[PDB]
Amino acid sequence: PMSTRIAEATSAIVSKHPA
Amino acid sequence: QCHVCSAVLFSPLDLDAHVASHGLHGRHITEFISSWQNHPIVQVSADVENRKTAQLLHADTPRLVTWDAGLCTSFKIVPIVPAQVPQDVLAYTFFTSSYAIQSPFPEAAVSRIVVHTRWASNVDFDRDSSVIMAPPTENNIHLFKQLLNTETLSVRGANPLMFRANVLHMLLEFVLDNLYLNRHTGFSQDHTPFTEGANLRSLPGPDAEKWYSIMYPTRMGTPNVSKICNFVASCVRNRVGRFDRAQMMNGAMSEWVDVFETSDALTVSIRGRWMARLARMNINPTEIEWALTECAQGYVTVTSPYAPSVNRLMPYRISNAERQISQIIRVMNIGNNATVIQPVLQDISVLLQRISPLQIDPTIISNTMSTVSESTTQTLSPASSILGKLRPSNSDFSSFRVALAGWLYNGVVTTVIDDSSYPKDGGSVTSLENLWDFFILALALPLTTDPCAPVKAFMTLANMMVGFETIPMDNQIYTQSRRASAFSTPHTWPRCFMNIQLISPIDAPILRQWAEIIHRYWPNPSQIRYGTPNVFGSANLFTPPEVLLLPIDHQPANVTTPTLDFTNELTNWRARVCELMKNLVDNQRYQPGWTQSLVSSMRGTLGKLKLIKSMTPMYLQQLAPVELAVIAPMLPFPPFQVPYVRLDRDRVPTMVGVTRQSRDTITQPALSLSTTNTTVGVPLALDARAITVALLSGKYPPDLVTNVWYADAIYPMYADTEVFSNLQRDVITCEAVQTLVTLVAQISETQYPVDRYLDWIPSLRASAATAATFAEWVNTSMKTAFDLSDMLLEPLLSGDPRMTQLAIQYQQYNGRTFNVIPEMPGSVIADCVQLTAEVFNHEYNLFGIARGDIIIGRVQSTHLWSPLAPPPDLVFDRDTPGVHIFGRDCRISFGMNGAAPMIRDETGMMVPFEGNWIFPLALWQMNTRYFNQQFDAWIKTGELRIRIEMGAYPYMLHYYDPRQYANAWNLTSAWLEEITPTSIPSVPFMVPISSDHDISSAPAVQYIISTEYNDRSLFCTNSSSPQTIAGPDKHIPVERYNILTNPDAPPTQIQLPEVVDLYNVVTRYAYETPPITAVVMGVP
Amino acid sequence: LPGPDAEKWYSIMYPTRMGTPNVSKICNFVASCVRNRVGRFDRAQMMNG
Amino acid sequence: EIQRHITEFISSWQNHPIVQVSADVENRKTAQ
Ligand SMILES: [Zn+2]
Repeated sequence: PMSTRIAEATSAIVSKHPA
Repeated sequence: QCHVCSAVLFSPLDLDAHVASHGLHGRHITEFISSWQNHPIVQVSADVENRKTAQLLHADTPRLVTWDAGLCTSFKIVPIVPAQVPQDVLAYTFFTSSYAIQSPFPEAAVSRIVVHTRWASNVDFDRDSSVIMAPPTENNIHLFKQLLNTETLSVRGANPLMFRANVLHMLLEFVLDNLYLNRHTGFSQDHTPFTEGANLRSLPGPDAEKWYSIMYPTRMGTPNVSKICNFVASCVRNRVGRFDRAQMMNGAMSEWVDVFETSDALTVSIRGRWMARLARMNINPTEIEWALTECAQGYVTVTSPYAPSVNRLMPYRISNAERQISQIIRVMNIGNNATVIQPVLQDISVLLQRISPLQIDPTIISNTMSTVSESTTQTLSPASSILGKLRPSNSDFSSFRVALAGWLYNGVVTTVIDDSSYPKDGGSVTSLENLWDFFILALALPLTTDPCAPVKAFMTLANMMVGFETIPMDNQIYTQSRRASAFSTPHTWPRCFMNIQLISPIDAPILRQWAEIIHRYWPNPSQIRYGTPNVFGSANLFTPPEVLLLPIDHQPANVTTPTLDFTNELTNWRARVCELMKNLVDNQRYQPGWTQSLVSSMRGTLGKLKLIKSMTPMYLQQLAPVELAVIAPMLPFPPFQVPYVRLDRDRVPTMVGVTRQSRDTITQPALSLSTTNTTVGVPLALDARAITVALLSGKYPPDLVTNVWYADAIYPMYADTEVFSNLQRDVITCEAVQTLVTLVAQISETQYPVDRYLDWIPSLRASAATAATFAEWVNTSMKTAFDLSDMLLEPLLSGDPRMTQLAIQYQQYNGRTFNVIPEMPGSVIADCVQLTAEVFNHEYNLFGIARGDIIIGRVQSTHLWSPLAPPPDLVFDRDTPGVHIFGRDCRISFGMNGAAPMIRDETGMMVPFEGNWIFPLALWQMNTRYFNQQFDAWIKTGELRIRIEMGAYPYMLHYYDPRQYANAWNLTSAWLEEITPTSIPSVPFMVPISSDHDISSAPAVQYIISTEYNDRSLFCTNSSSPQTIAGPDKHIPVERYNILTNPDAPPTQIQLPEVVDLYNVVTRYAYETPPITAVVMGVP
Repeated sequence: LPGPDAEKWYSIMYPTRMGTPNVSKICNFVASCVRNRVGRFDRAQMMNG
Repeated sequence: EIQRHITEFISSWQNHPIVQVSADVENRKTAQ
C-alpha cells in the first residue's frame, strides 16, 4: 500500500544522535 | 376546508397550516391533490425516523437554504495577558440604580486577533467545517498536520512541502463555511444617553443585553482616559443599529433591513455573493405549471395558484451546461460496471410494464395454433412444432420490456439477442426446427439497439442455406458459413450484403429476395420531443435539447385503427418475413428427406402467423413513444443517446470516450474505460423467444379510454417526482468540478491559467498520487457541508486528477468524431476561494503565518524591540556585502592541529564558522543531526549567525516580563533539535510585555528573530492605560474602523483587497420557502 | 521493491539521493553529480485506471 | 385501508373472464 511505500521511503534515510 | 386547492381539512389550525403552502398568512416537500378523486399525495424527506402515510424522497438532496442568527463575522479578539489597572470612573448612576461599564474590547495588556469560524451564531444546520484557532501562545500545528503528513517521523511538526496544500484546504473550509443567509430577528429601541433613539438589534435567546457591548463600540461612552475612551471620542455617533428597512412588510416586521453591527467584509462579501447566486435560481409557480403541463404531453392539466408576494424563493433553475456536466459525471460513474446499470433498467422495465394499457395475453396463439395438430404420423407437425418453441406460458416478458427501456440508454448499454437463440450448429434448411428458429429470430431482431442487426438477419439465412445457394465473399477465410453471432462490428459487414447487385438471382433466388427485403422494409428511425427546454434544462448530449431518438416510426395515436394495417412498419415486417418463409417452402427444392408433403401444413401455419391479430405493433408504434416521453424527464439518469442509423455503414458509432484534459495540450493518452468495449457500450443479452411471443400476442382491455387511463397513470408518478432534487444537486456537482480544477492547478504543473495568487507559501510539484489524495479531502469537505452521501467528484479520482475540462465524444465508422464541450458558466465557490486567497495574501498574519525567513543569532541587549518587528541593523540579505550564500553541497572538513573547521561556499571556497550566512531550509533537513553537532557551540557562544530562507512558517509565542532575566537558548535549541527530514515544529518566539509605568532594565538574550514585519495580528497593547511608556505600543487600529472615523465615506465602502474592516453594513432577510403544490386536472 | 524489507534497498538503488555533509570520499563523489537523474523519467499511460 | 382492501379484493374477484376457450377444441370440432 501507498502509506507503507511512502513510510519506507522516508524511513530509509534518517539519522540519529552520537554515542 | 380550503377553497384554493379544494382539500378537505379538519382542524382550523390545520387550515392555517394548509394556507401557508399557498402563501396566505395565518414538514412537507410537495403537496399534490387530484381533481377527479379524493387522494392527496405528499412527499416527505426520507431521513425521518417515523414516516407514516406519506411518500419518500430517495434522492440525495443538498441543503441549499440555511439560515443564520447572530453576528456575521469570523474574527474574534482574545486577551493574551490580563492586567487590571486602577480605575477613575466606576459606574453610571441614574437616580440610585447603578449600571456597570461594559467594554467592547478585552481590557488586557496585549490583545490579538485570532480566527474562530463564526464564534457567536445561532444556526439550524451547521456545515461541520470549522477553522478554529487557538491563541498564539498555544500550539498551532494541528491545523497543518491535516492533509498529507500522515506518516511523519515527528508527530508534533508539519511537512514543509505541504504548506500550500494545507492552506488551500483551510481556505476552502473557510469559504465552504459561512454559506449562510442571515435572518432578520427583531429589534429593541434604546434611550441610552450615548445611543439615543437608535433601534438596536437583539439576538434570540434568554438574554439580549449580553451582546450589546460586543456589537456596538459606540454605545459605551467616554467616562475616563484610556485607549478605548480616546477612540470613542474620535468615533461618530449617528451610525449604529438599523440603517434602512424595507417598505413592504407583513404584520409589523419588515422584509429586509440594513443594520450596522460588528462583522467583517470577508464574511459579508461571501454571504452577499452566495445570496446573489441563490437569487438567480428563483422560479415562478406559473412556470411550474407551464413545466408540468408541457412535460405531460397533454393528458392532464396542472395548476398552481398562489398569493402575490416577493419574498418567496424556490431555487430550481439551472443552465443546460450545468445539467450536461453532471450528465458526464453520471456517465463516468459506470466504468464497465454492470451492477450500477442493472437496477435502473430493471426498475424502468417494471414501471413501464405497470403504466402500459397493454396486457400480453397468452390465449391469442392458443386459440389459433392448437398443439394437437399432427399433420403427419411420424413426427411433430409444423403447428405443434412452433408451439414447443414459442411456449406461450405466462412467465414474464422482461426481455421485451427491458428491450423497450434500452432505447433510452444507447451510449451506455447496447441490446443484442443472446447467443443460443440462433440455430444450433449453423442450422440447415432441411430441418424443420431451424426454419422456425430463423422465423422467431428474424421476427425478434428489429427491436434491438444493435446497429449490426440487419447483417445478422441476413447472415443467419445465408449461414443456414450453405449447400443449396452460394454468394460471393471477399476474404476466402470469412466464408459464407461463418456464424451470424460473430458479425458484431461494422467492419465485418460483407460487400455482398452491401451491394445486392452482386448476389446473382440465378445462384441465390431466395437470398437475393431476403437481401432486398432487408434493404427495403427494415424499420426507419424517428424522433419525438419531450420535457421542457427553457425550464428544467436538458441533459441531451450530441442531440438537440428536445428530441428522443427512437429506432421505430410513430404516428399519432388512436384506438380504432385496423389490426391488419400493412402501412404499420412492424406488421409489414411480419408479413414480409412470413411471405419469404412461405416462398422458401413452396418449391421443395431445399428439403429432400421430407417423405410426405408438408408444404400444405407449412403454408397454412405461416398464413396463420401472418394473419394473427395482436395490438403490439399498434402499441409500439403509437402509445409507447408517448409513454417514453412521459417517463423520461422524471428519471434519475436522464437518457444518454447516440444516433440510430438504419443501414448507413459510413456512420455507425463504434466507441464513446470521455476526455479530462484540455484542448490545446499534448499529454499522455488517458483513454477512459468506456472505450474498451467491442460494441458501443456494455453488452446486454435478450431472449428472442419472449420478444416474439410479445409481438405475436398482446391486446388492450375492452374499455380503454386513453383520457381516463393516462390521466390516471400519470398522476402518482408525478406526485412522486424527483426532478427538483436533481436540479438542486446538479448545481453542487457542476460547482465542485470547477472548484477542483481551480484548486489542483495551484499545487501542480498545469497549463490552465487561473490567477496564481499565493506562491510564496512553498510546496512541491505534486504528482497524480499526491493530487488524488488532496482532491479526496476536497471531495469529502464538499460533501460534509452540503449533507450528501452519494457520488460527487468520485469518478474523477480514478487516476490523474490533474485535469482541466470535462468533454465527451464518440466516433463514427469513417473516423469522423464529434466533440461536445459544454462551456463552463460562472462558478461561485471557486472565485470566493480566489477572493479569500487574495485577502490572505495581505493578512497572512491572522491565520498564523509569517513571510520571509529566520535569523538565528545571539542578540544580547536591554532594548525592547519586539522580534516580530526588527530594526534594519540586525537583518541582512543576499545583497549585504560579506555574506556567504550556501548551495546544496555544504561539505564540512575538520581542522587539523588547532585550525578552524571550514564549510563549502557555493562559489567553491571554504569559509570558517564565522559571520553572516545563508541557508536554504532544505539543507538543515538534509543533515539535521550532523549539523547541530557542529553549529550549536558556535551559535550559542561564538559570532556565527545564520539566515534560514524558508518562505512561510507557523509560529508560537512566549511572553516574558523584561524586569527579570530571559534566555532563549532552551527554546531555540529545542526547536533546532526537533527539525526532522520530514517536518518542522512551529517556530518559537519570545517578545516582551507592555506596561504603563516605567520598569527596570534587565538583560535578555534572544536568538530566533524575524526579518520582515510580522506584528500585525496584535490588536492593541495596554488597552486601559492612557498610554504605553515601555514596550511595543499600538493604538486601536483606525484603518479597520473606516465608517466610524472617516467622515467622507459611504457605508457600502470596503477596502477588502488591502485590509478587511470589522464593522460595516450587513443586510438581514426574512424569506419563505413554501412547498410545491399543484392541482392535477383531467382533460376530456 | 517487493519482499521482506524494501527499507534497505532505497540506499542501494540511489547513490545521489543521500545528503552530503562530509568530505569523505563517498560524499566527494556524490557532491559532483547531476540532480535530475533519479527514479522514473518516462512512462506510457495508455488507459486511465 | 384495512376494510378497503376487502373491497379491492372482491372487485378483483368479480372480473373473471366469461370465455374460457383456452383449452383445445379439436376434439369437439370432430364431433360437431
Ligand atoms: Zn389549500
